[PDB]
Formats: sequence, C-alpha cells, structure tokens
Amino acid sequence: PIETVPVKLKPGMDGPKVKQWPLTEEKIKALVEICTEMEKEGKISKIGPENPYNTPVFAIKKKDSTKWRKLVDFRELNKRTQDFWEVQLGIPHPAGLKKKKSVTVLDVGDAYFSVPLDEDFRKYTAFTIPSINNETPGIRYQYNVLPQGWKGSPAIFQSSMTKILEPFKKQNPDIVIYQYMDDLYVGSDLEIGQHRTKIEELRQHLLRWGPPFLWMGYELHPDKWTVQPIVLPEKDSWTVNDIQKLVGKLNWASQIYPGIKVRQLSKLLRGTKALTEVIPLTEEAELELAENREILKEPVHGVYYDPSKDLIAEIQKQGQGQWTYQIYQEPFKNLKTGKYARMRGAHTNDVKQLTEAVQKITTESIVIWGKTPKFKLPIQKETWETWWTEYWQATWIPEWEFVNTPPLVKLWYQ
Amino acid sequence: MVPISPIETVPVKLKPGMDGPKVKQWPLTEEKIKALVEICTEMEKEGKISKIGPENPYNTPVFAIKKKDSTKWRKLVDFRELNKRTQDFWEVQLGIPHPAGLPKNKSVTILDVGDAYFSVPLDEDFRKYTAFTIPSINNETPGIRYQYNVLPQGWKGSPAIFQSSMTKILEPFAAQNPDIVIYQYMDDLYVGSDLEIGQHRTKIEELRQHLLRWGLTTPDKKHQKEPPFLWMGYELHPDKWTVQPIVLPEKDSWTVNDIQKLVGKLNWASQIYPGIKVRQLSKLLRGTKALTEVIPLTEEAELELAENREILKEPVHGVYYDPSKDLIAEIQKQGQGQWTYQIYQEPFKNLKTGKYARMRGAHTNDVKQLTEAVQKITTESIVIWGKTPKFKLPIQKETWETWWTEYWQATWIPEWEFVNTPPLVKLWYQLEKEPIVGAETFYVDGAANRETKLGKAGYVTNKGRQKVVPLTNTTNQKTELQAIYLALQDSGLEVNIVTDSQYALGIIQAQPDKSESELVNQIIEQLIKKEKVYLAWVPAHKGIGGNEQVDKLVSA
Ligand SMILES: Cc1cc(/C=C/C#N)cc(C)c1Oc1nc(NC2CCN(Cc3ccc(S(C)(=O)=O)cc3)CC2)nc2ncccc12
Ligand SMILES: [Mg+2]
Repeated sequence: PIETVPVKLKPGMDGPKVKQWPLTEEKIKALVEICTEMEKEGKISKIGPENPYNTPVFAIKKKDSTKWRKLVDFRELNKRTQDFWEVQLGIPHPAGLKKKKSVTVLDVGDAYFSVPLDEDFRKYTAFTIPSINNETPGIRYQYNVLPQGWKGSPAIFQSSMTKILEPFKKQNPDIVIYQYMDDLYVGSDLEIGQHRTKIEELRQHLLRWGPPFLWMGYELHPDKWTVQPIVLPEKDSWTVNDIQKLVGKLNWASQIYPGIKVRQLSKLLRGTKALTEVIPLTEEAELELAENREILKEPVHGVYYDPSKDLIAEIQKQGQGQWTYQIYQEPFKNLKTGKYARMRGAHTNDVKQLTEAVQKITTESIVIWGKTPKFKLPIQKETWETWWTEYWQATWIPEWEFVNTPPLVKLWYQ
Repeated sequence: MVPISPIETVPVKLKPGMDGPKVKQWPLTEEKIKALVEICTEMEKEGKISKIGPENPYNTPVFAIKKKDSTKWRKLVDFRELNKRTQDFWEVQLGIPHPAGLPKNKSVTILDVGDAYFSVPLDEDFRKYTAFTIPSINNETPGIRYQYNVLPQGWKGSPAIFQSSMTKILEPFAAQNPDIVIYQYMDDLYVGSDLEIGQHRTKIEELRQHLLRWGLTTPDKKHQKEPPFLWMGYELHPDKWTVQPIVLPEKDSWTVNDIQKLVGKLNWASQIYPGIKVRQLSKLLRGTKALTEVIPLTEEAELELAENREILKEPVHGVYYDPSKDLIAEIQKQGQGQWTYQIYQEPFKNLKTGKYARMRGAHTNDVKQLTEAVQKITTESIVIWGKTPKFKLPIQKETWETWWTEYWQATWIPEWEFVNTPPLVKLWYQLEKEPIVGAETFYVDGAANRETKLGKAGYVTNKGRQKVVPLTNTTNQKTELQAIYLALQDSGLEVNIVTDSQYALGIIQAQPDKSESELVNQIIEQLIKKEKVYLAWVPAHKGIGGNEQVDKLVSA
C-alpha cells in the first residue's frame, strides 16, 4: 500500500461541518486512550485551526465485548463523497447470500488501517474529542489511512480484498462472500459445526495476509427469517366488535390485495347493536370470509425492488417486547415484513429495544439488498437523540425520521 | 542571546476562486496622518509590520480614532473586506464553561499574556493580503505601504490562531502539572490550583519559566481582580457563584423592547434563581417585530412578573462541583406547560437551577412534558458535568409504569425515584382495551358542507337513544369531535363509542390532557368523569350497521 487513490467530493459540495454532540466522561476517556494509540501508530494526526470541518465521534461496545471501540458518524461525509467507480463500475448484490442457511458477519475494518489515505482528502475526515463543560478545547484529529465507516474505505481496499480472498474462494466455490463497509458476510449451506471451524480459516487469513475485533463472529440464518402474511381470525362465535375489527382489517388489506370484499360481512351488522352481542355467521358471509382468506394466501403482485429508490422501514410498538416492521419503497407494497420479541437486555427499556430492532432490520436489509433503509421511528426526536448511542453496537449508522402521529394500521400488523 | 523556539505558523488560504481585498484608502486629515505614521513606526520597530513596495496590489483602509479617556489617536485597520474573503477556521471558543461545573480551586493567579497576543507570527504566504496604505501629506507623495507580520487585531482568523497557538504552547505544562488549572481569556491567563499558597506560586514561577522558552515574558497582571470575578455575566467567588445583579425595572409604558430585555434577564437569572416563569411575559411577543411598539400587560403577565420580583428580591448563590458526590436533579410542575428544576449534590445547596417551557403544539399531556424536561436536563448535565444525574420526579412509579407500557411510542427516562411534591403528574384517563359488557353502545358521526359551513353531529345507540344537533360555521373534522363529545355527555359511567373518524382517533390516541382546541378540552373533561370508555374505529361508507344509520342522519 504505497500510492493513494485520488478521491474528492461531489461537484459544488463542501466538506462536512457537523457538530459534535456531548459525551459522558467515561466515553471521552475511552476515546482519548484509543486516539493516543492510533496517533502513535500513524493512523491519525493532530490538526490546526485552519481545518474547519468536523465529523461526530463516540464510543461503543460491540456485542459480547469489554473494551471500547471508536465509532465515527461518517453519514454526512459519505453522502458528500463522490461516487466510486473502480475498474468495474459496480457489482450487483449477491442474491444467494439471503438464500444460504448460515451467514457469519466478520469485522474486517482493521484491514483498512494499512492503506494510506489521499493527502488531499484527509482534512475532510476531521473529528473532535469533546471536552467536558468547555473547560478545554476539543482534541482535533484527522485520518491518515482509510477510516472505518467511510464508504470509500471498502471501495478502495476492494482491489486488495479480492486477492486476500482469492485462495479461499477457489477452495470453496459454493461460499457466498459479500462486503458492506467494515463487515464481511460469509454464507454457506454447511452445518454450524463445519461452518464455525471454516469461518476461523478466514480469520488467520487476515492475520497472515495482513486485528482486535477479528475474533468475534455474528451468526445469522437468513434461511429461517420469518415472513408475516395477513392472517384473519378463526372463531366459532363472532361479536359485533369482532366483525367490526374484521371488516376494518379487510378494508385495510383491500388496498394491498385486489378482490377483497366486505359486503356480506357488513350485512351482519344490522343497525345499532351492542358491541358484545354475538352475531351468527350467514352462509353468504362465511363464503366471503373464505374467499378473502384464500386471497390473502397469495403474495402481493407487482412488487419489485428498485435500486434507484430508497428503502423505507416502519416500526410499530406492539407491547410486551414485541415489535413489528415492514420494508418497502412504495406504500402497500412490502418487500419484507417481520416481528421481533424477547429483546435481550431490555424488558423495562423501550429505547434499547427499539435500538436493537433498528440494527437487526438494517442487517437484514444489507443481506437482502446491500443497502440500509430510511427508518420511520415511533419515538419523539429528543428521546431518541439522547439515548440511541448508548445501545448502538453496529459499525454503520442508517438514516431515520420520527413519527409523531399514532398509526391506525398498528392493530392490523399485530 | 538566549535561544527561543519559534511559534509555528498556521497555513491560511483565501476562499476558493476569490482574490485579496483592493479597497481604496479614504482621505485623512493632516493630524490623523501624522498620528498613524508615528504609530506604524513604533510597530515596525517591534517587527509587527513591514514596509512593502509598489508591486503589492492589495489594500485595506486604515483609520484614526481618538478616545476621551486618553488624548491619543488609535490605529484601526478595517479588515471587513479581507475577512469576507478569508477561509473559515475551527473556532475553538464557541462556548464558555458553566460555573456550576467548575471544581473549587483555592488559589488563582492572573498572568498577562499580551506579550504573545501581538507576537504570534502570520503565515508568510498570506501577508500580501493584509497590506494597508497611510495617505501622504497633501497627496504629493506616494503613501507609506505596510503589511502585517503578526496576527492583526480584527482579522477573521486572529482569535482562532492565537488560542490554538497558546494551547499548543501550554500543552506540555498542563500534562505534567495535572494539579494546575489554566483558562485563557483575551490577553489574560487565569492559573488556579488547590495547592497551598506556597506551592502554588512555585508552579506559577515554573509556568513563567516554561513560557520564556518562546520568548514570552509573562508578569503578574497589575491590579489583580478583587473577588468576585466579573466574567461572562457571573460573580465567581472562591466558594460560591451567582449571576451579576438582576434588577427588574418598574415602568408604566412597557414596549416589546422592554420585555425582550426583561425575559432575557429572567432567562439568565433562571439558572440560579429557582421558580422563574416567563410564559405570560414572552406570550406577548408572538409576532411583534417593531421593537418600539407598546403592548398592554395582561393580568396573567402582571401576576407572573409579581412572582418573579419576590424571587429576585433576595440574592441566592450556587455551589461548585464535587466529583466525589452524587449528581441529583429534581423537577416541579408550575402549570401552563412550565417546569422548573434544581440540580444539587447536598440538600438545600444547589449547583444550579433551570426551567423548561412546553413545545408549541396543539395537544399535550404532563407525562410527555415531564419526559421532555428530563431529556433536556440529561443533555445539559452531560455538557456541564459529563454524566447523567439521578432524577427526583413528581410522578408515582405505578403511574409511569402504566404510561410507558401502554403508550404507542417508545419512551424512557433514566434512573429516577418518586418525590411527593404536589402537584403530581397523573394519568387523567385510560381507555379500555376490550368492549365493555353491559355498557350502552353509541354510534357517532358528523358531517359538514364545505361551502355553507353548516353541519350536523350526533349519535344512535343500541337502546334506541338518538340525538342529532345542527351546527353552524363548522368543518367535517369539527363535527366528528362534536359527535364524540355528545356521546360522552349523554352516556352513563361506562360507554362504548363507535366512530369512523381517523382524525378523532389520532387525537385521542395521543392521550392529551389539555388542548388549544376548546372542543377537545371539553372531551377531555368528559373522559375524566367516566369510569370506563371503549373507543372503537370502523371504516366509513361500508354498510356497517349503526354507523350507516347515523351517517345518513348527519349528512342532511
Ligand atoms: C481559572 C478560571 C477562571 C475563570 C475566570 C476568571 C475571570 N474573570 C473562568 C474559568 C472557567 C476558569 O477555569 C477553571 N476554573 C476552575 N475553577 C474555578 C472555581 C473558583 N473560581 C472562583 C475564584 C476562586 C478564587 C479566587 S481568589 C482571587 O484567588 O480569591 C477568585 C475566584 C475560580 C476557579 N476550575 C477549572 N477546572 C478545569 C478547567 C478550567 C477551570
Ligand atoms: Mg361520516
């Protein structure tokens, strides 16, 4: 790694000037020790006041780990950085990664610190270790190598990455290998006993061809990812309220499915009746319920992924640690639906549960489509902005907006 | 000649595509010219400026100002044009420390660092752009042309580059003297410590010795500040701190400028004076722009101002931070969306106080506001102290548990415990999850003509009860809320209500206890009186019994 690839920003765009948010003393102390070591290793250098850019930074702890890790919010720099075209202009996402029965996620971000960064672009990676109570100026650094979390780091190390994996690819041709940012997604159809041992064969490859967090390995099983089709109740006695909610759910599904009819079920509601009164099903109503039930078995038609459009993810809080979600690009055309429950570590903390939910949905979006979705979060902005960094454990950060009006379709994804 | 190490220069560039300034020198009188010549001759001896030839094409105008305190002229080089063309810098003084976050430092010494204030070298490639011309006597001679060699007082990058350079100079001393506190303020260095008075001046002489490595003679500032320090609007005593005296004027003609300075003083005083409110006072400047317009004082504003004068009658003081003790924050509700809080470590002795006003919305509840206040205090505490405080909140543990487990949004407040300080935050109504057996079932609906603004609203029930009310100057959304209000008004203690209004559902499912809409407030008052209320939603115009009957009754 001698020469540096010339990179720049988008035409008519300046560097990132993002405010560093406050940090607790424990996280500041951790960032100081981490950056002191990175400075000795030449990875970062101090900068002067002639550098007006800034990118936020904070400290996290990955899943099942004790030592801190520096995480840099390169979201603004990434969207202002030029689009990268190598000798190949682009790789289509491997559709087989989501089809394998086991996918292990390996952090390979440590391999980036061996490739220098273009000296003209280093000023744009400026970040500040904040001080407490403005008592001292912030310790200002910039990067000298490829930084973790920058979109250009895998788009530059990709030439070197193809050669490190070339020996392992030839030995196992039925293994799908995909890279997103600092992570490496390795999928196969072999058993976990043969998978875990084979995964460690790649760990020593980075040790020989070139890490602290290389030991950890997050295991996924995309073959056992659940889908949430629309289901209708099966009862023997229906109250007025049961039928009202049923017709409501069917009317909502009629936007997604063609041919949903509620006429015969609406006939059962004969004027003003008590909500708790049992209404017997007629033959015309039972056949209408049966026809709608067969319609809901088939998937939605005209549902396609568009690489040019954004992926949108909405989340609903269902109570008792249960969260539902849908991924789409056009309304009422879900590409993926799911439900989460029994969130680890948070049974009295709503925000930690939502934070883990966002990370899991993002991971699924990377495995399936190779990019992250824009989240619509059921939480007030001030509460989420105060606490999400306390529970974050991924090396990437998606975008998000805030929903301030209660959705009515919540009771229908339940 | 004792060798002194040089101060590293900061590389400076103009903005991309722009050139240096080329402003014409204004005509100056014969006495101003002679003054500037003598001034610039002194500065040239000190190496601060240097004469230049005619090839330099840049120029900024220079002026001569005279003061009344001392009968002397002063040089002023207008760098407004150069600053517009100078790059942006990383300003390292955006914020100031809050006194409540400072630890007690027994001994403090003030040092004069003005010897370095006008001695930081400027980037050699940038001095071209700082050129200025002294006009000559009677314009019969080419004017004297100078350019700066050091940071010019007034240039865009002078504050940032100076503070950066001083910080780099001081860095090794502070690192090897952790028991020493240093704060930069213009041309004065404040060096404090918790050491005995003997060992303190020992390290001060060591700081003088370290600063001499760069040729910076730093004597003790003459006429050292008598306590308290008057700094950035505070009074810094060795053991206490407060804001500078806040006095409220007693006027009869109150203009909007008087209130802008009144709320400003009240906001500034609210960081130590507990219980300050500024709602009804700042409520009077909703859309005013004319700073000279007079506005009458409402009876709520006069009553609010009277409460503040009593609070500001006696001065109160705050204490300094002790890292060895816990950080505790306590909140109280004040009404009309106003909250006040105190942060302390020992009881009755506050580090600081504060307040929180509710965000401008249409519907709200106390639990949401208290939660917003908690996040504000949490963020402020991490700024000031670097940690989250323990919260004392006027809300029952059971009330909070019931709220967050049933609220549709994710929500969370950090470690907190209940403090029985009325008025307590309460849940004023809770809707049912399933329909109520034995309770009358009201099917409600409303409708209005968009052109004539005439509408109808009412209900039909399973017991035959009916009502339809004619309405004037109304909307579709308004008649939908009115229909629900009528159902609550004419029902017993328990009631099932069936509506098709997605709009009304969204309002009620937000669980407000107060609203800007008078109709919504009437609904809330009705909800509080009930024992059980189940609210059901159905799609409209779908042949649903009861819903379709009342739909035909309200559509005229
Ligand atoms: C040193 C300093 C001065 C000023 C303003 C001066 C003016 N104008 C402002 C700040 C922020 C500042 O910086 C820091 N200050 C402190 N502590 C404070 C707490 C007590 N105050 C009041 C006081 C005590 C004694 C006397 S005396 C004459 O000797 O009786 C007089 C006044 C001074 C030191 N700790 C710090 N820690 C870490 C980093 C910086 C610290
Ligand atoms: Mg209607």
